[PDB]
Amino acid sequence: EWQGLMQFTLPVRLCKEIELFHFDIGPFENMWPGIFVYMVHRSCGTSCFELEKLCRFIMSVKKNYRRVPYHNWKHAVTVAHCMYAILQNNHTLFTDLERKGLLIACLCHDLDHRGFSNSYLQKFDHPLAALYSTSTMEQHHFSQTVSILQLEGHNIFSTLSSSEYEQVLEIIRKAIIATDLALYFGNRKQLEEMYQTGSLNLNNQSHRDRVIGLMMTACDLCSVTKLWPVTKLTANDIYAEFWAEGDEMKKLGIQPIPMMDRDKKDEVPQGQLGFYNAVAIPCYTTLTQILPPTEPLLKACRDNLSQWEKVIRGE
Amino acid sequence: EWQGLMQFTLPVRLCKEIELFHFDIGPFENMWPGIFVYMVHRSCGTSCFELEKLCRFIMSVKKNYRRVPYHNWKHAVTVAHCMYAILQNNHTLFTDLERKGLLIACLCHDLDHRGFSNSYLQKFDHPLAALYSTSTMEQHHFSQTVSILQLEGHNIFSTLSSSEYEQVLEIIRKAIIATDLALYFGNRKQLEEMYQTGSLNLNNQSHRDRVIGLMMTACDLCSVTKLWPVTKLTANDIYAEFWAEGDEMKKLGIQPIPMMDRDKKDEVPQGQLGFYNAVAIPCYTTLTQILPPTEPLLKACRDNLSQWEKVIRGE
Ligand SMILES: COc1cn(-c2ccc(-n3cccn3)cc2F)nc(-c2ccnn2-c2ccccc2)c1=O
Ligand SMILES: COc1cn(-c2ccc(-n3cccn3)cc2F)nc(-c2ccnn2-c2ccccc2)c1=O
Ligand SMILES: [Mg+2]
Ligand SMILES: [Mg+2]
Ligand SMILES: [Zn+2]
Ligand SMILES: [Zn+2]
Repeated sequence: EWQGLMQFTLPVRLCKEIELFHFDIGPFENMWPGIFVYMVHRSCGTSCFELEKLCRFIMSVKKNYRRVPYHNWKHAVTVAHCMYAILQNNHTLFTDLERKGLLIACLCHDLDHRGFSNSYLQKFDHPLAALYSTSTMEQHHFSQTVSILQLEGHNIFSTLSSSEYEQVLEIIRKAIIATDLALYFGNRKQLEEMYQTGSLNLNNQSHRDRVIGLMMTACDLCSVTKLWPVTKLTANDIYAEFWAEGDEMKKLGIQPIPMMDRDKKDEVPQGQLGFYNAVAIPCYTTLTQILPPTEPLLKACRDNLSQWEKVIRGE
Repeated sequence: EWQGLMQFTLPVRLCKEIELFHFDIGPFENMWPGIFVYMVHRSCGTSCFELEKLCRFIMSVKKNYRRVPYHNWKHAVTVAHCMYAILQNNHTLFTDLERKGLLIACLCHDLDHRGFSNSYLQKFDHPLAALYSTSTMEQHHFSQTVSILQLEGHNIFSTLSSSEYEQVLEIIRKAIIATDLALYFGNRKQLEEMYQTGSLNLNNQSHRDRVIGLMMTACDLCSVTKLWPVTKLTANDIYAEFWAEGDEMKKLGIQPIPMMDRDKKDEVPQGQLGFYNAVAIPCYTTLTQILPPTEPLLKACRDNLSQWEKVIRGE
């Protein structure tokens, strides 16, 4: 398969549309691997990786996403595309290494997800929770990334100096860890403070790591920034996973939280309203303040919030 | 009328156009019966049906389509033409009996449609729903097909062996039942799994039946695969039917669903995008995987999807 990927060319119509935040990859499944190649080439340059290695890496990444309702290969590519659009719109704020690192980190950020939350694994003493006591799945996702990199002919970072190889793995590690939404709340609070006091400094590495973290959250959640019908269908996939986790809990005699309880579908519109107000809107608001060209993400999120409000009022 | 049909010759300027998936029969109403004869002849051969019986059959089928906005004679011929194009592009795969059966099934697949959904007939205890509890209209369509065959001078299959006759009727029965969209979702999910696990085997009659079922769906929905002006205009006919059904419900003091509600007219473009993502795209995607020459249908579906997005966005 990776050999066919090498001759792929993005159709011209898509070349225009792919640059836009609202682009939905959904209708183009056969093209997703080629879309990632395209994005890496446009953002990082056509000789950034050896094509054969990049194509082998991409195909192995795809193979290592499971056929679960939401945390699947489609999700990986959707998140990578949102990152592409953020980077393209803020290109010179980030180094070559950061752009490479972040695109790869986005593609890999949910590798081998089994459709269960960190809370579930920790509460029910899964072996991954023994290995990774905090940010359990996210450490596993980074573990999986390194594991794929070290496969025969898969090492896309082979030409880097050791120093730069270390830097990029560290960029990738931090970015993947930051997708643990438990970490987002504190991150966003610190950044909002820094922005209000006028103290945010991108040349300050700790400030920089925080901005990158927020970008990762923004990308991870971007299904809430698509057109309404797309956002609604994605919500169905997200809840399919939540409910399947809740069902496992009920078998072990434990009441799930409302969002994981399929007997509480009525509260979904209000659940979505609550998530947009407490998580999504704040995320894209802070992002827009730090990186103004990302405003369309906030606008789109606001549009979908409005749609959920309509659902609540009776439509 | 059936006599004048026997003399019909398709205009040469249409001999290449008619082979294209995106061919629109729209401008050629007086030719529709002759177009069906032409397609039968090229696909099944001028030998397989006695011309007079075929011509009488076609004319009785036409008269048994009602004057409804969408499920009318034009839709019958449109669906038959898409099947013709699938069969012509995959000519090794299907037996003589299958090609015969499938063209006939498509022409007859909505016979005597009244413009009401199965859900409606079942909800309001229509006699047809008392008779056929599931796939209500589709069982009716098949029954109408058998009734027409059993008219004097109408049995186009009279020269088949007793065995061939019951086989072809079963092919038609299964093909018409498959056009109940309620059944498509499970059919396509099964096929996707079979393809993905490499267990799909066209020696297996149950597998053949599933593939034929998907082809039927693909042809039934093929208005979403025409050039944009044709697709857009057909969408009006479809909603005219949905809305008349919703209106019939209001008259009875009963609240129709969003799709049936003419007060949700402004939401049509969003509803189309939803339908394309949830139904049409997966349909033509799976079909293209199983039957690569059907690829132009998926390509045309994607093009119309982007047109609906542009409508939503106000482009
Ligand atoms: C109530 O509705 C929702 C709830 N959560 C949600 C998810 C996770 C956590 N969590 C707490 C601690 C760690 N993780 C909390 C949450 F609230 N996420 C989404 C959502 C919208 C788009 N991606 N995304 C998503 C993000 C991650 C996983 C699944 C879905 C959502 O729509
Ligand atoms: C919202 O837009 C649409 C919705 N449906 C639609 C239709 C049916 C069902 N159903 C019946 C039973 C279970 N489910 C669900 C549906 F969603 N069909 C079309 C469509 C596009 C092209 N043919 N075709 C069509 C197909 C069949 C009937 C009418 C129209 C459409 O455009
Ligand atoms: Mg994750
Ligand atoms: Mg029908
Ligand atoms: Zn994710
Ligand atoms: Zn039909």
